[PDB]
Amino acid sequence: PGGVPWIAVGDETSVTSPGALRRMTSKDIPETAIINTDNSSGAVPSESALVPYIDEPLVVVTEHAITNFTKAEMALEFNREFLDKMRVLSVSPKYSDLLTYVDCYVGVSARQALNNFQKQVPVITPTRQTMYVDSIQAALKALEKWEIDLRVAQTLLPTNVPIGEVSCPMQSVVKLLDDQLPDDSLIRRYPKEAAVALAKRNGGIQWMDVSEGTVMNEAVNAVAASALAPSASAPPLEEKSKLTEQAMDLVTAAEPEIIASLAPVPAPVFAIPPKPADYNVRTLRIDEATWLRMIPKSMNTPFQIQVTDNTGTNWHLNLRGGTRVVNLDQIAPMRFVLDLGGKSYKETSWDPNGKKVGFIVFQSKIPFELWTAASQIGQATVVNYVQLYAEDSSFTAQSIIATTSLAYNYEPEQLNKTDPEMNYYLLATFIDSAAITPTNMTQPDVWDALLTMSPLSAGEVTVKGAVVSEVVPADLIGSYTPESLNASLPNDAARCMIDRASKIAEAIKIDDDAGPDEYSPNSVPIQGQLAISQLETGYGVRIFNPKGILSKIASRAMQAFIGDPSTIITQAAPVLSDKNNWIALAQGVKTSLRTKSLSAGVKTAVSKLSSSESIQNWTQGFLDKVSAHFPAP
Amino acid sequence: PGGVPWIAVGDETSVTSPGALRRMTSKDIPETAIINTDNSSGAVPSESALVPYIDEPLVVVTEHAITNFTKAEMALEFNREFLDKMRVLSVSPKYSDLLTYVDCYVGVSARQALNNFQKQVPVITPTRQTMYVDSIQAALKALEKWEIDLRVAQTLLPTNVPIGEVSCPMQSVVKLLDDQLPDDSLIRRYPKEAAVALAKRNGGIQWMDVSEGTVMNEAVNAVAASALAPSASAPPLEEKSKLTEQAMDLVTAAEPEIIASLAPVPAPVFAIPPKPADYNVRTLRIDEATWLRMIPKSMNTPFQIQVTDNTGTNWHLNLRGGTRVVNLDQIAPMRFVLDLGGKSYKETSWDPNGKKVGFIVFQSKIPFELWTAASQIGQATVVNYVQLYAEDSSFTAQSIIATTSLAYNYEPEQLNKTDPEMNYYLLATFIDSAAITPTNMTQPDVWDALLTMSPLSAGEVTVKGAVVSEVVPADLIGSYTPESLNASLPNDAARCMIDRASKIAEAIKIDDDAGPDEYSPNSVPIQGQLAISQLETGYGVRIFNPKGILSKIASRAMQAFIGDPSTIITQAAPVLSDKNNWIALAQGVKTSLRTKSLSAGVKTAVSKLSSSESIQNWTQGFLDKVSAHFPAP
Amino acid sequence: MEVCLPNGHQVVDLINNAFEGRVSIYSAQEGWDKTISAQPDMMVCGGAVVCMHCLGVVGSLQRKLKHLPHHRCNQQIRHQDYVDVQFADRVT
Amino acid sequence: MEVCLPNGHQVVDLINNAFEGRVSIYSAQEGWDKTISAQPDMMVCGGAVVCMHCLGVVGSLQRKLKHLPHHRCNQQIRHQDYVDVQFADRVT
Amino acid sequence: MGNASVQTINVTGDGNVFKPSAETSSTAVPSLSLSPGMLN
Amino acid sequence: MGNASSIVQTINVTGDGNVFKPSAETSSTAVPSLSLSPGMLN
Amino acid sequence: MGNASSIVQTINVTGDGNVFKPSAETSSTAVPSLSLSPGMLN
Repeated sequence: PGGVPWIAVGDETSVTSPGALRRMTSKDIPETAIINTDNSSGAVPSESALVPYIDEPLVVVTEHAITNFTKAEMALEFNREFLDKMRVLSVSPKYSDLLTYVDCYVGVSARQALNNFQKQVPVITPTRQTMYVDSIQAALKALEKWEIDLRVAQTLLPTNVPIGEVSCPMQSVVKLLDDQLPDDSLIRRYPKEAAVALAKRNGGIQWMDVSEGTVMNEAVNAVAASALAPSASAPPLEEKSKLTEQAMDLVTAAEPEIIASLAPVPAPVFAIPPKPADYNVRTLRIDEATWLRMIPKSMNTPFQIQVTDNTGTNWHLNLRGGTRVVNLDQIAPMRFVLDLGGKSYKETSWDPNGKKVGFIVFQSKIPFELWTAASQIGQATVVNYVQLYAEDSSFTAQSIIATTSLAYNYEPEQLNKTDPEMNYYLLATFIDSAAITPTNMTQPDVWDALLTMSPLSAGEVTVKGAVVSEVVPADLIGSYTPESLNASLPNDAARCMIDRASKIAEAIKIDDDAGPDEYSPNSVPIQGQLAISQLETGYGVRIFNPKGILSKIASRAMQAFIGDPSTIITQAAPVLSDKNNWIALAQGVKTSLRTKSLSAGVKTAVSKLSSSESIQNWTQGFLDKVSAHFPAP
Repeated sequence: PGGVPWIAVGDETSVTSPGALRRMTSKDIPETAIINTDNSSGAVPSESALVPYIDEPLVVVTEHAITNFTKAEMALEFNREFLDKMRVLSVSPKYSDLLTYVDCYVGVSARQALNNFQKQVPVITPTRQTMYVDSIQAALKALEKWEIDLRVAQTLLPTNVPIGEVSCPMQSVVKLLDDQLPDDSLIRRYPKEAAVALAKRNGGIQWMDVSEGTVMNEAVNAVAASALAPSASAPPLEEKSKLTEQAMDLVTAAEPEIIASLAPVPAPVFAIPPKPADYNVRTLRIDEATWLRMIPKSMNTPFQIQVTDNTGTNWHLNLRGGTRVVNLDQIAPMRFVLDLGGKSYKETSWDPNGKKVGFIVFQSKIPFELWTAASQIGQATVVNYVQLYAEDSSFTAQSIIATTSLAYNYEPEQLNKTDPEMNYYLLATFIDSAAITPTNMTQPDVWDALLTMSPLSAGEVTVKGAVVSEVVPADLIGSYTPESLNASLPNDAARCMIDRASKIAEAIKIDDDAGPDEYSPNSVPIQGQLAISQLETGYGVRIFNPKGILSKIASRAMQAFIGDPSTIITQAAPVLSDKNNWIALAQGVKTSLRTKSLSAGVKTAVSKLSSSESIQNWTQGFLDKVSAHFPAP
Repeated sequence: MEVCLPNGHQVVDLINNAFEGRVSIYSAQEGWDKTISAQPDMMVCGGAVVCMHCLGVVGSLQRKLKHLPHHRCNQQIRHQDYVDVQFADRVT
Repeated sequence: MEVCLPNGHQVVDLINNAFEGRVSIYSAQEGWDKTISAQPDMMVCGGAVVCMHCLGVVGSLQRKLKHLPHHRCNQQIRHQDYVDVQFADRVT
Repeated sequence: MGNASVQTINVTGDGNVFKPSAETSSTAVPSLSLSPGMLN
Repeated sequence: MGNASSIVQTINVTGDGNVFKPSAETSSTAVPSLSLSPGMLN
Repeated sequence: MGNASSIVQTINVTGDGNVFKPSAETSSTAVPSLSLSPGMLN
């Protein structure tokens, strides 16, 4: 059981209400007090004036805790000889002597304990528990360098084999250790203790008793080693179970029902930690990029404008036909970093060296395409700027701009966002304290650069460049052309779905080893859907296919999905474009994993046995060389 | 208990008596010998001449091992029918019949055993344990194809539903299976055994007994299914527990104490496996990169020098103003890779095609900035070199350089670094076996390329381009500009800090589903610090904000952190530039995770329920189609 | 087989190709040839094959098609809706 | 709220702006204007606002500032330390 | 489980039930706790 | 194991009669980890 | 988190004598997760 012990207030044989119980204390059970503790470890002081005399609470110890804390002492007992050498813990802790068994009501509350009277319940005090843990930790702190040196001694030469059996003269092995171990090793100081410890740890090392002339195995971990040992034509149970558990963990993390829902799902639930994205604004296309706006060409009359920064300094900018801006509405909190390294921006009447560039934000009520005069810009503000430097390039008689980093964080909360007609734009271009002659500068902007875009939130999701409150995962299958995917935003739902489906991909690859055109339990669910679909009557000509062809098609589709998880959202995908197939696979994966019973692939098993035999042969050859050198007497 | 059994060699037995116990062998207990084993499996030969008579050691078997090996037996027992068909293991293993119960001293060491006397202790021999494990492994090896085929049969069609009920005519299901199962399936050859096995596995497949005309659930895993099933208005306990377990593991790996220490932390402890980085030396800014040196652009007199390689051949290279080198010292072991692909390096009197470029290393006492003559170079060596090739490009009458992979490894230990006033420089430029006229080739170097650096060690860390043996994690917060971070070395402490904080970010996102501007248990720690700070006295105008505004600010800061982890080291971040806030968040996350009690968010629960209902409807529709297209008689 | 709608740039490409009069038409009576007028069944737009009866994507140019593929069609799109594009193509 | 020191390139930018004659200086009595001389409180260096009392980075150009924000300032820097830059700027 | 058309259970007969459920679900023993320290 | 010594009272590391014979069944094990989750421990 | 009682109160939230002393030994724990693997539950 578990919880705390309870006792009847006042009279006994009268416990009918929860109000008649109270928590038991060390006063009720005197042998749980400090003074009655068996001080075989010497923790409690022997002076009567230094021992506290107060009341203490009691708790119930579970059998799981008992077993684990008992097994904890085995770590100490594996190294008793060095403990005796250091004169530490001459008497073993023996956790079971610290417990007291009583009969009482067990529970966390009086109401629960009212109906849970039990007998022989072990109880302990926090002080005694802390004392026991402190003793164990003190011994572990003491054994540190000894354990390090012992592991070095075990690992300096091969002492384990994946399969089979090898042998080598112990005298030659000892000579090699004497020749190679470091000078400061405790092994040199204490040979016999190391020998005893390694005999305890490894069953392949055996020492002959001189007086009786007998040699025998003294390993104490045969039961544990049996599980690790691989039987003939079978991998270890340890490895099989661990791999299956890892695959199940991956699927549980991947969340099949979320990734296969057919109803709207909240964005905070669906979203996952995002990743930065890279773009080049100048070379994008407006039809694909829905968050870009351009001043239409043929406007062919540039106009100057003045904008003041936060401090109050005024700057001059020129706006002509072909200038692009970013629609800052419906794109969620985000951060932009711009780098112009490697460009030229050099003209006959304009030298970029020493000039300045910056981000300008416009708030206006007029659409950006209709802008033709300075009166149509509304409010504007320069939020950041930086000076440029130039250096000669590989091309003869040319110069390029050094690496730059101009940053801006767009968070909608700071902006008013109170009127539904307001339009927000972002622009990067040359800015100067003096007016710029429109003939000298002809570039519409400085957008011909590298832009790094990073989300500033994990509760918003955008689809095709616009924020949505909820997303339906089932309708994102096969609805993205490559251009749309490339031009998409960093916080798109497609990227999140790809990342989630990736985990399913590694899980399938972990638990499957099928080759080309080979059916698998993870590939047959697609085959069933294909068969039913071809049987369905509908619009279009129908051609019947055999089950073998269907199985081959399903296997190829699964292999394609494993190879590239992004195919599930790509438009016109061969077989993965169907939401029915996607849902079938997602649901079937769980059953396929859960129905396993300590099994492994046949090809995997054969390869593992062959590899283990090869490694054993290599180890035997190495030991033969070691014996050839360092000759035995 | 655990360990090995001991016998008392003398009459005196105390908890610390010297030399009183000795190992228990097979001679003391004859019925543990192989000749007295229970040969129901048939492993031990019945010929007397084939059985050896030698002494064997004994080990103690624990209850955990007993239970787990019994469960391993049940794993086999799930497929008895096919085992009967193959005539394998006619009698169950029954691990309990191989153990002998004895009263003796048990313990890993004699000192521990002297204090632990137990009764009815199960003991076994290594040979018998190996025999038992081998029998289990042989049976599991036998059941391989049957297991695979049964899993295929289960996963061919939807057999489990996330919630609710589904139904379909069993005759229709059988007809579909007969239509779609592979030719070589054992299920076709042995239908009855497959039916019985599936009835055991799944409680939804029920067969009527023709004699008595009764149907009945026959599953044996109702207890596990109950925990795996989603109850009304609640997600599965398995899923909730697993998610919390994964989050706690992520935090444990992230190691809050190290990532939030206010005291110096050793570099080997703080460091983590790094990743390569990319740069372009020509476009870098020397005021921002501290590991570059450059000849001032005023010397204005290029000079010719001669160097020799390891093989002893001689080369010529020219040094002029503006040449750039890398300060090799203070950067730790590193690997440099240079790629010239895509560049031109074309001049009127210089044709790059057919020429060679190489890495050169200089060692001198004279600082680089004062080099004006060949006498000041010191010791120079050509480490590696490659020839070049040219190919036409997109631009007309333009030939670019083919891709190159020039490599070098800087290992400081290979160099003689005893002299303090010694400088190490690395240069990349054109080399030739003949003198190069300065007028013909005017490029200072060939650093206009792509350089990839990979750290060659994981025990050293650098800050701002120089190595430090000691690091203070909390003091890196809010001390990096974007350009500084861009120019940072691959082994900078900032990158390791970001990578470590990424795990905390993932854990928070896993645990949390809060939407915009909603307070969270992972967000209130920042709110508390802000509330205390705004009341703290200092210098400047004081602004007072209520708890609602403080909570909104804290939520925005947490969302920004989850969106991008680099904000903590980015300079002038809104809220995450405060070490108090960072430490408070780091400490609060652990307590928030540890104080959970099998819980999930309301939004997550309702979304999961809706998705499960939708999947149930989809499954019902598919089963209806199957029944329609495979009519029952 | 489920189908999905085409994209905006694909529709724009369809309009362009219509106005320079090179849109490829598939009719069951005449196949892929366009010499003889017939009721269209699918068109190629933006490198994707779309079924007129549902305006859904049914294939692409990477794989050859010899007949109208078997798919779920709502059959809610009528000839009056898209006769304009065909008229423009033929006139061009 | 504590503060951190600026960076070298930021200081170089501050020097360049000072010797070119354009440095944003905020004084309590006057504000962001520089027509009337006064004791500087905060100045802009390379896009970062720095408090002159303790040379701490208190803000940036990306958000408006009307007063000196509440922060822990060690108050260990005197007007004599930075009078030279102000003199150079006004003379320029 | 097709073909092979009964003395004890008729796979192709009537009266059989195929009613998949969430409470019934479907599972076997995929993995076990076999860590060396706990096994001892 | 244990480099060089000369005592030869109970066991002789440099003597004869000892056997070094690793195999898969014997292996080598210690106490690497334990199940100490708070929920299970209670 | 105010409080007010009538006649008597066995506990006083805003009274005197209460103790707030976080410590490493005491910590703070709940039931976050349990071991419910299907094979081990059986």
